[PDB]
Amino acid sequence: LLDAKASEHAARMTAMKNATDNANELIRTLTLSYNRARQAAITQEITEIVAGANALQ
Amino acid sequence: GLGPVETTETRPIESPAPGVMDRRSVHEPLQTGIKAIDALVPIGRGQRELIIGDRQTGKTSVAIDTIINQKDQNMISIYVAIGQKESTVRTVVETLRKHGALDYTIVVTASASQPAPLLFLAPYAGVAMGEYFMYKGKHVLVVYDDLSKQAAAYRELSLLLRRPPGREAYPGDIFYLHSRLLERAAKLSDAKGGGSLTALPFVETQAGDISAYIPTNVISITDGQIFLQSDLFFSGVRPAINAGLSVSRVGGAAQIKAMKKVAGTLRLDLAAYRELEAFADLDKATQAKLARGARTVEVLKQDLHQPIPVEKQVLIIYALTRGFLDDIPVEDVRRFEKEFYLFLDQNGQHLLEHIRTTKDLPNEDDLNKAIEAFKKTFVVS
Amino acid sequence: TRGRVIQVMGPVVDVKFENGHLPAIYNALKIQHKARNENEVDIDLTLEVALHLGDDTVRTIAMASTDGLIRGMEVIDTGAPISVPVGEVTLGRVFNVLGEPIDLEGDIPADARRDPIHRPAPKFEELATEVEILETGIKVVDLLAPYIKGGKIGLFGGAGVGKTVLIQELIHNIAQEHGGISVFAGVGERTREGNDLYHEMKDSGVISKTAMVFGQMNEPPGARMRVALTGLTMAEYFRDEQGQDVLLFIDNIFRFTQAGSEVSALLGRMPSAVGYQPTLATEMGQLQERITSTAKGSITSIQAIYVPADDYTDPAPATTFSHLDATTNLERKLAEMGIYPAVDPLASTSRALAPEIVGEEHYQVARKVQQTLQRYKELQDIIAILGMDELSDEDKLVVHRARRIQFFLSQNFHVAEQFTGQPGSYVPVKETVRGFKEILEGKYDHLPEDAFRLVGRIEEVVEKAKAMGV
Amino acid sequence: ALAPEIVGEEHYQVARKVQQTLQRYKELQDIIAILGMDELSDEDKLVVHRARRIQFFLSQNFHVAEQFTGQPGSYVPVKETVRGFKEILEGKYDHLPEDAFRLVGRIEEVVEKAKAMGV
Ligand SMILES: [Mg+2]
Repeated sequence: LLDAKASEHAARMTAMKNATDNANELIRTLTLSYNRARQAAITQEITEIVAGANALQ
Repeated sequence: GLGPVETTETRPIESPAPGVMDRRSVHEPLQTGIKAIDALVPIGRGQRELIIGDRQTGKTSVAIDTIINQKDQNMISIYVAIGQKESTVRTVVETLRKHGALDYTIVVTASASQPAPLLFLAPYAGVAMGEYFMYKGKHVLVVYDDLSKQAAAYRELSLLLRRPPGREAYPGDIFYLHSRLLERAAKLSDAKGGGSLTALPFVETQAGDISAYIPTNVISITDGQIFLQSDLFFSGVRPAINAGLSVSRVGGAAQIKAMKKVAGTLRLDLAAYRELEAFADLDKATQAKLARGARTVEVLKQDLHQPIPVEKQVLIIYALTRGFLDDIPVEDVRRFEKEFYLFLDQNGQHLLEHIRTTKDLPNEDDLNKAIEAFKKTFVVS
Repeated sequence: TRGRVIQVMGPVVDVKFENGHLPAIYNALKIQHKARNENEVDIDLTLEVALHLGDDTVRTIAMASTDGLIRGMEVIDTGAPISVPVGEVTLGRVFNVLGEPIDLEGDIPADARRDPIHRPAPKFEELATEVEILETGIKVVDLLAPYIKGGKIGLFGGAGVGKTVLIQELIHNIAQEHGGISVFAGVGERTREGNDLYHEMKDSGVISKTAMVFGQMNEPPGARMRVALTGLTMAEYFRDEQGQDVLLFIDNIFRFTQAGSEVSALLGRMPSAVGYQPTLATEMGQLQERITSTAKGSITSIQAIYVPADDYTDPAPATTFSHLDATTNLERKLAEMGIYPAVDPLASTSRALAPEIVGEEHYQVARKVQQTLQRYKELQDIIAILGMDELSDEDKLVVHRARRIQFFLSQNFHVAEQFTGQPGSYVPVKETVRGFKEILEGKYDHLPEDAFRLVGRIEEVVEKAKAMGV
Repeated sequence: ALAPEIVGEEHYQVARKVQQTLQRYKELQDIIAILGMDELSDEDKLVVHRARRIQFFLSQNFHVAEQFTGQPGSYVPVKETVRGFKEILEGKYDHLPEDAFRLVGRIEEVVEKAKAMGV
């Protein structure tokens, strides 16, 4: 039983380590997509503003 | 191609809406036949309820069921189709004619090949034809097949007339275009005559994003929403109504007493099931509650072109809300729903008649008794 | 003398006058025309001057629909801005943007007093040097989010939480205690809800101390953006002439700003960020600076704000949030459990909650209650649910007092007496501080929670528990 | 045309069940990505087990793609497709490797490919 308890705690620690690594990689890819969206939004907004301003003339 | 139309009176397309002093609070119900709508998101005569969703879901099926289910009542219907295939319009007209629904229906159409001005002016013509009956003492219902096509036609017209663009090239007054139209549906007072006009606009989203421009413009005009989702469409929930986000600001006052007494419990327990579902050892009551939720999810769904009279609705709702279904497995629930109604086809008819004539729940004990009898006559799979 | 119409492009008109006779900016002009044949319609229109374009031409915005206008019609200069009636004749009646009754009780006599719609804000030397607290009579407001004389409060909530009941209760309490009136302005909202509110106010009886102005979704952009000024000038008369303390309710301030943008592009102005008018903060400031607490009286305004798509970084909510002193949040969760009003105690904020304003005792009691509620919120969710219940000492007592304090924030209103026999109460602030302190100390720990429900002062609670068998 | 009165009643139920299992598998992708397959209930593991097989059996080998891969190409009538997916949904072929389902015409070819794989 004591051997079993030691094994249990070791397994839980290793599983948590793997889960944390996977979460970090997901964060990385999400940040890439976020930067793409940020640039697209800036471009579209400035294009709309200039297109509206050019209409008076 | 059936010959000319012999009319004598004309109405302006642009007219002002009734004022604050001309209206009355909404109290009468509009019966659609769909249990989810009639129970969780009630709709009353004189209201404006928005149906928003995606191209996959069957909004037009909801509209056609609602129009068909108005056979017994005294209501004229108007169907306005904006930017649709002419073939689909012909199929809709054929479906309407088969069910004998062209005794009280007018169809106004502007297909996708027509010039933009007609697509922009179609809803105003529909509501102007409705207002002729509204201002005499009659009740009208108007359906707008899509308003996001009227918006695009208006934007194209304004850009071609060389008017400054706005957000996403839409003109500045794109909220006014829809608010001015949807405010023409009202419930008149007794001095005005007592007529009404109900409106059911349709809106389509892209990838289920309701934070967009036009969906948010039209959400803040109507008295509630009916949100249909696609992830619930493929999970088996065929009406697909997301009761978490659907709402009805007139709700409660647009129901009969029998349904008022029973719908609150359904709302409460479905909300509890969906709230505690996310985290799903477990507590002894918890699993039971989950089962209850599942039963509700099984009892809300229904097939196409199967309208259920309100009496029967409330009946089954009651038979569910007090746990009488807990003795029958979930996969058999729908079968119960099929066999209960026919059991009332020859038994307990007086009950139904009472529910029809006093709009109130009958002697509860008797109902329970009948339920018990039916259960005695049911075979559990 | 008289001008003529040059262009008609939607809600914007152009008028040409004679040399040296141009009207000033913000003036009002009238078109009154009768059809000369069957190819014409009758016209009765009011316009407001916006710009001087040069060459004896002005650009104006219409207050109604422009259908039926013809290039060549004759326009008359009134000589002054829009003028609305003020005084005791406006109490219990309903008006529109131009100051005309839309009920059916008659017309205001032409020999009355009428005030213009546009005027400057009060000066620095004639404002209040001290912050004063407004006494509402509610218990949750007076403890966790006090109101300020001359301040601005943002009310957050929708359907199913009952904000009209809070509106009516505030009107009744203020009018009864401080002898003030109220003005309600509906700016670009639904007409159904306006009719509902009018009939509720008629039923309660608080109509005879209120003035109502309505400009809603069905109306052109010009009428929606000049209706809050009509209510404001109706309210300012009582502050400046009778020296009263007035309440001003605004149905949706956001719509105001929105309406402006809808005409900006048509006036010939380059767009700013997110397609808004370049003159946004100036307009909002020129509106919101006229409600203050002067040396005579004060105007305090409760404003309902709608955030588009719950995006708080939008220019309009971001601009209007810099004028607010407090926020009041109504929650459906507390309304389901039977707490009236449904004001959220952990989300309502105020800038007056400071020991230098209310006092040291008030601040300590309020902070103790807030931290007790926060402890309850944290503990009762992750613990005592999912089968992790436990009965630690000092955790029995914390939830015991927390439940006995959450139900003491509910109250019985006078306007709810038509559906319930309880007359209703007006609780001062010292009394509720004393009651909450006594509950916190555990003196009233030997009573059931049903005694703390729909009751005013703390002592009355005991009488309730006296009749409940405990 | 996916209506019960147009294509039949068996076809409609088979298609709806296949779509339901694919949607359920789609819902579980994130938690499999982060945690793994060891933190799931038995029903969820069964759902994944059948969903991978269905997703691989939706593929095919084409006549015009022969010059790329080499396989001659396949043609399947409707009734055979309905039968095969009905058998897959019933757990009849739950023991075969998940790779035997890729790029085949019918389900008898799945059986033959599994046989030639040493199982
Ligand atoms: Mg459709």
